[PDB]
Amino acid sequence: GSHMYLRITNIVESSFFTKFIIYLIVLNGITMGLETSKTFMQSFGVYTTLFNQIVITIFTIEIILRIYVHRISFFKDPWSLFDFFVVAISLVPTSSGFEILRVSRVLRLFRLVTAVPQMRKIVSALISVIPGMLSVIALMTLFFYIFAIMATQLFGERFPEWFGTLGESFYTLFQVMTLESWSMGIVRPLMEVYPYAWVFFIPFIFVVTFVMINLVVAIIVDAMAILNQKEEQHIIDEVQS
Amino acid sequence: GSHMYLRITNIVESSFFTKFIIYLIVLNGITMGLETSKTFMQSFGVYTTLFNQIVITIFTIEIILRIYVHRISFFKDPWSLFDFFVVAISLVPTSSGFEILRVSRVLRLFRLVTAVPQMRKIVSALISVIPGMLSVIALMTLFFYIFAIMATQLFGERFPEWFGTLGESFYTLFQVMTLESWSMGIVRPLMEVYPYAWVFFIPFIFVVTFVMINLVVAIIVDAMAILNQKEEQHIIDEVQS
Amino acid sequence: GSHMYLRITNIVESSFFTKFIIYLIVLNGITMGLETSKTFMQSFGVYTTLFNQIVITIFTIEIILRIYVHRISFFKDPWSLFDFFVVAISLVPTSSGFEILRVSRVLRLFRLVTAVPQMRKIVSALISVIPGMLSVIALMTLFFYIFAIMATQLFGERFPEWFGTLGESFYTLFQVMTLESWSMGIVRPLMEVYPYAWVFFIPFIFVVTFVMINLVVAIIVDAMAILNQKEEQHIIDEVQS
Amino acid sequence: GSHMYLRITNIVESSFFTKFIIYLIVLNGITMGLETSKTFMQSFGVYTTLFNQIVITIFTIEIILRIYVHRISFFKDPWSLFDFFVVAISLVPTSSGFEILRVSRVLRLFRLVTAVPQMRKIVSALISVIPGMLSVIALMTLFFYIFAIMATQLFGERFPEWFGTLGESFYTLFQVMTLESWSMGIVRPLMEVYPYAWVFFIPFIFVVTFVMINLVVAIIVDAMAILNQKEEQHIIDEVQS
Ligand SMILES: CCCCCCCCCCCCCC(=O)OC[C@H](COP(=O)(O)OCC[N+](C)(C)C)OC(=O)CCCCCCCCCCCCC
Ligand SMILES: CCCCCCCCCCCCCC(=O)OC[C@H](COP(=O)(O)OCC[N+](C)(C)C)OC(=O)CCCCCCCCCCCCC
Ligand SMILES: CCCCCCCCCCCCCC(=O)OC[C@H](COP(=O)(O)OCC[N+](C)(C)C)OC(=O)CCCCCCCCCCCCC
Ligand SMILES: CCCCCCCCCCCCCC(=O)OC[C@H](COP(=O)(O)OCC[N+](C)(C)C)OC(=O)CCCCCCCCCCCCC
Repeated sequence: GSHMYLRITNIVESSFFTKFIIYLIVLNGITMGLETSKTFMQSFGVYTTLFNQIVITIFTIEIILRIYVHRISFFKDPWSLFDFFVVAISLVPTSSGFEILRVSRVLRLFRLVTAVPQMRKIVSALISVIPGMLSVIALMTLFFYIFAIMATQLFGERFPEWFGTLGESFYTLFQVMTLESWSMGIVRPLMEVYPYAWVFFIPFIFVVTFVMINLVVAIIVDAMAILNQKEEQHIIDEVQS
Repeated sequence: GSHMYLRITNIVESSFFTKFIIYLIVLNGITMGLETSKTFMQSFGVYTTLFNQIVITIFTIEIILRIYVHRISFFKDPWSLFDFFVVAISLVPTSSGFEILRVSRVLRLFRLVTAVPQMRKIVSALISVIPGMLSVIALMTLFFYIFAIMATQLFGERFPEWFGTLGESFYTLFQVMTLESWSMGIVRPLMEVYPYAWVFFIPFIFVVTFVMINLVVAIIVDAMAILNQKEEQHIIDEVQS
Repeated sequence: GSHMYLRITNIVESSFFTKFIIYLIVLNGITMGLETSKTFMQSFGVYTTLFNQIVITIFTIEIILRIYVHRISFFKDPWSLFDFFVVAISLVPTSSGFEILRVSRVLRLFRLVTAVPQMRKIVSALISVIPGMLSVIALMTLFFYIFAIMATQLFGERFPEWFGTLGESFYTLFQVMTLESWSMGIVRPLMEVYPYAWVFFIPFIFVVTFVMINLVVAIIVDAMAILNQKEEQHIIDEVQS
Repeated sequence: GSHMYLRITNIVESSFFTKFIIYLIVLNGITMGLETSKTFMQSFGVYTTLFNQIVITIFTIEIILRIYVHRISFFKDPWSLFDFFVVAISLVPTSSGFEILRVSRVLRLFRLVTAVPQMRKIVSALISVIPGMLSVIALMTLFFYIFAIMATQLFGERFPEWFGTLGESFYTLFQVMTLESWSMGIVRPLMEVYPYAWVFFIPFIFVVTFVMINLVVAIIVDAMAILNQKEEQHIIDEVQS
C-alpha cells in the first residue's frame, strides 16, 4: 500500500480490466474453435497462432498484476489459483512431444467461468453439495474396489479385456453402473462360461443403483429439513413476541 | 373500435370460432396421419390433398380475422405468433424441392396446443422453469465446447467419424452424455489406440451427470424454499394479529 | 337381505373365505410356475392341469357368491371388476387356437393384489397420481404423433424398418425416448443418408426428456405445496385460538 | 463381570484395539489389491499369503475377544454378526475346489465399514429406507413373476436364450427394466417372429418404470410430510404457550 502500488491496483480492479480479459477469452475462445479446421489453419493459421501467445502474454501480465494487487490473498483464492494453473499450462512451450499439454491450452477457455460472476455462482453452488457426499463416495469407491478385486479373480482369466486387471475391472464395473451394454455386452457373454455370473452383477447393479438414488433423496430431503427449522424458529419467535 | 370492427370481433372471439378451428385441427390431424399410408393415398389421396388447402385457407382467414380483432396485441402474443409462423410455413407452395418445408406442414397440428387452454397451461408451466436454467445451460454448453475442441484435437485424426470435427465431437459428447454405447461403442474402441482415453470421458461423464442431477435438485429444493417463506409470512401475520 | 341371503353373506365376508382364496392363489401361483418346466409337465402335468380348473371353478363360485352378497356394488368396485374379468378369461376354453388367451390365465395371479389389502394400498397410491398427468400424457402423445408423422415422411423411404409407417416411427421414437441405441443404432445410420437428421432427434430427445423430468418435479413440488397449506391453516388456527 | 473379565474388556473396548484392526484392514486391503498382479505374486507372493493368515488369526482372536466382552449382545448386533460371518468365510481352508469361497475372503475388506463409525452411519441410513419399500418390492417381484411366466410361454420356444425358462425370462425382463438393448437387442428380434411383441414389453417398460419413479417420489414426498407435522406441533405449542 503506497503511491505506486495503488496505481496498479486501480487498473487491475477496474471493470475495463476484467472486461478486456473477458473479451480476450471469448475472442480466443472463438479462435481456438476456428483453429480446429484444417481448411482455416492452412489459410489464417499464422494469425491465430500469433493471436494465441498475444493472449498468453496479456494473461501472464494480467496474472502478474493481480498477484501484486492481491498479495498472499491471491494464492488462497480458489478462483484465481485456477487461472494461475490454467495459464501456467498454456505457457509450457509447444515443443516437447507431450500431446496432452498442447491440448490443455483449451482449458484457458474456462477462465470465462472464473471471470464471469454469474458462472462462478453456479460452480460454487454445484461444488457446494460435494463435501457432504464425501462419505458416500468413499463407501462407493470402497465397494467398487472390493468388487473390482473379486471380478478380476473371478472373470479375468477367461475375460481379460474386461476383467484381466484391477483397472480393467474398475472400468467394466463403472460401465455396468452406467448400465451401458451391461447385459448384452458384458454379463451375457460372461454367462456362457460362468452361468452364475448374474449373481455378481445384478446385486452390484442393485446396490450401486440404490446408493445413487438415495444420495439424491438424501440431498433433497435433508436440504429442506433445514428450511423447516429456520422457518419454525422464525415462527416461534413472532408467537413469543 | 366501431360498428364494422365489432361485428368481426364477435365472430372471432366466439366459442364457435375456436371450436370450429379445434375441429379443423383434429380433423386435419387425422387426415395428416391417414396421408401417411400409400394405400390410402392411392385411393382417397385427392380428397385429403384438397381437404388440406381448405384447412389452410380457413386458417389464413382465421389468422387474418384474429389480427384485425387483436391489432398489435397479436404480434406480442407468443401463443398466436406461433400459429402465425406455423400457418405461414403451410402456405409456402409445395413445389420448390426443399423436402423440409412440405413436412413442416405437420407443425400445424401443434395448434391444438395453442387452441386448447388445458394444453397451453402445461406448456407454460414447462417453459416457465427454463429461464432459471439459462445460466447452467450456458455453463454446460461452454463445457461441451471446451471438451469438443479437446476431443477433436485428441481423437479426430484416428477416429474421424466420431471426433473428426467440432461438430462430430459435439455429437459424440452428447451421445456420451446420454450414456448411449459410451463404453462399448466409443471409449473402448478409443482405448485400443489411446489407452488413457478413459481419463477424458469418465470425468466428462461425471461432470455432465453431476450437473444434470444438481439442476433437478436445485429446481425442487429451490421451488419449495419459496413456499416456506410465503407460509411463514402468512403465519407470522396471524400471530401478530 | 333375508334368512337365506344372510347365510351366504357370512361365508363370503368371512376371513376364512378370503384366506382360502389367497391360499388357492399362492398355490396356483406356484403351480403356474412349475407348469413352466417341460420336465415337470411330462411327469406331474396332469395333476396341475386338473389342479387348474379346480381353482377356476372355485374362483367362479367364489365370484358368483360375491356378486350375490354385493349386488350392484360388485360391478362398481374396480378391485372386484378386475377379478371378474381376470377369472372370465381363465374360463374361455383352451381350444380355440388363440395363444394370447391361454397365457392370459396367468393374469389370475394378480388376484393376490386385489385379495391382499397391503397390495391394494400401493396400487391405489400408484394409480392415484395418474389422473393429474393425463394432460401431460396427452401433450406427449400429441408430440409423438406429430413427430411420428414427420419421421415417416422424412426417413421411411430409405429406412423402412424403423420409419416406414406411423407405427414403426412411433416405436422408434419411443426407443429414442428410452435413449436405447438412439445414436449408434438409429441416428448415426440415419445420418449416412440424411446428414442433418440430428436436427430432428436431438430436439426430440431434449423435449421428451425435459417433459419427463418436469413431470416428476411437478409431482414432488406440487404434492408438498399442499402439505404447506394444510400446516399453515393448522398453525393459523392455534394462533387465533 | 469380575477381575479377569474386566481386564480383557479394557483391551477390546480401547481405541488402540479398533485402530489396530482398522489398520490391519487397510493394510490387508492394499495387500489384497496387490495380490491381484501376477507380476507381484511371482515376487512377493509368499509375504502376502503369509501376511494373510496373520490378519486372519488376529481377526479371529479379535472376534473371540469381542464375544467374551459382549456376551449374547454380540450375536444380536448386526454390525458384528457381519464381521463374524465375514471372518468365518476367510477361515474355511483354501483347498476344497470351490472358487467362490477363496474370493469371498475379499469380503473382509467390508470390515472397514463396520469398523469406521462414519461408514456405519451411511449404511444405516441407506438400509433404513428399505423396510418401507418391502411392499412395493413384493408387488414388483410378483409383477416380474407373472410376466416372466407369460414370456416363457410366449417367446421361449423360438427365443430360448432369452426366454426359454422362468429364469431366462426373469433375467431378460430385468435387462428390459434397465432399458439395456431392450429394443435393438431384444424386442426388435422378437418382432420378426411375433409382430405384436411390443404389446408385451412397452407396457412392461411403462409399469416397471412408473413404479420406480413413484417409489422415489413417495420416499421424498412422504419423508417430508413428517417434518411438516413435527414443525407445526412445535409451532402450535409456542402459540399456546
Ligand atoms: C479395505 C481398504 C482398502 C484400502 C486400500 C485401497 C488401495 C489399494 C491399492 C492397490 C493397488 C494395486 C495395484 C495393482 O495390483 O496393479 C494391477 C495392475 C498392474 O498389473 P501388472 O502387475 O502390471 O500385470 C500382471 C500380469 N498380467 C498382465 C498377466 C495380469 O494395474 C492396475 O490395475 C492399476 C491399479 C488400479 C488401482 C485402483 C485403486 C483404487 C483405490 C480405492 C480406495 C478405496 C478407499 C475407501
Ligand atoms: C471460451 C468462450 C467461447 C465462446 C465462443 C464459442 C463459439 C465459437 C464458434 C467457433 C466455430 C468453429 C467452426 C469450425 O471450426 O468449423 C469446423 C467444421 C468445418 O470444418 P472444415 O474447415 O470444413 O474442414 C476441415 C478439414 N477436414 C475435413 C479434413 C477436417 O464445422 C463444424 O464443426 C460446425 C461448427 C460447430 C460449432 C459449434 C459452436 C458451439 C458454441 C458454444 C458456445 C458456448 C458459449 C458459452
Ligand atoms: C392434431 C390432432 C390429431 C388427433 C388425431 C390423432 C389420431 C389419428 C389417427 C390416424 C391413423 C392413421 C393410420 C395409418 O395411416 O395407418 C398406417 C399403417 C398402415 O399402412 P398401410 O396403408 O397398410 O401401408 C401403406 C403401404 N406401405 C406399406 C408401402 C407403406 O398402420 C399403422 O401405422 C398403425 C396406425 C398407428 C396409429 C397411431 C395413432 C396415435 C394417436 C395419437 C393421438 C394424440 C391425441 C392428443
Ligand atoms: C401368485 C403368487 C405366486 C407365489 C409363488 C411364487 C414362487 C413360485 C416358484 C415356482 C418355481 C418354478 C421353478 C421352475 O419351473 O423351474 C424352471 C427352470 C428349470 O426347468 P427344467 O425343468 O430344468 O427344464 C425344462 C426343459 N427345458 C430345458 C427344455 C425347458 O429353472 C428356473 O427357471 C429357476 C426357477 C426360478 C424361480 C423364480 C421364483 C420367483 C419368486 C417370486 C415370488 C413373488 C412373490 C410375491
